[PDB]
Order: sequence, then C-alpha cells, then structure tokens
Amino acid sequence: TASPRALADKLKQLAYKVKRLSS
Amino acid sequence: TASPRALADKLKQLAYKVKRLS
Amino acid sequence: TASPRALADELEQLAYEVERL
Amino acid sequence: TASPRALADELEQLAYEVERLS
Ligand SMILES: [Zn+2]
Ligand SMILES: [Zn+2]
Repeated sequence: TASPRALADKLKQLAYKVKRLSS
Repeated sequence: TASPRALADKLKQLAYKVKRLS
Repeated sequence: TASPRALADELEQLAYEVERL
Repeated sequence: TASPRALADELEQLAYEVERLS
C-alpha cells in the first residue's frame, strides 16, 4: 500500500495546485 | 506525533474550505 | 487550472488514505 | 476569508506531519 511519504507527496503536490488559485 | 485520525480530520476540514473557494 | 471542487475531492480521498494508516 | 495560498500553507504543514507516520 502507499507509504506515509507517498501520501504526503501527493498532499504537497495538491497544495502546489491550491496555491495557484487567486482569492 | 499526531495520529492518523487527527490528521485525516484536519485534512477533511481543509477540503471543506478548499471546496468553497470562489 | 483544476477547480476548487476537483481539488477538494482529491484532498478528501487522500484524507481517507491517511485515516486508514 | 483565508486565501488559497493560506489553505495551501496549512496543507503543506499537514503533509509534513503525515510524513512522520508509519
Ligand atoms: Zn478573485
Ligand atoms: Zn481551469
């Protein structure tokens, strides 16, 4: 199954996408 | 360190806010 | 860019994967 | 309200905590 580091990597990648949005 | 359940809870909370971004 | 709804869906899925650790 | 940048910062902090799980 996916490791904690793998799950955290997807969370960080998702954060990068959220970051791109404007308020 | 923070439990999986505590971290999942905060992530679900965050998802609620992300989904309501305009 | 990905929609807020789409990004929230991915985040919810990851939350449940974290929960099940 | 909190900007997307602010929500993303919180998500990065949560990811660092997830990294410490087993
Ligand atoms: Zn705007
Ligand atoms: Zn788009």
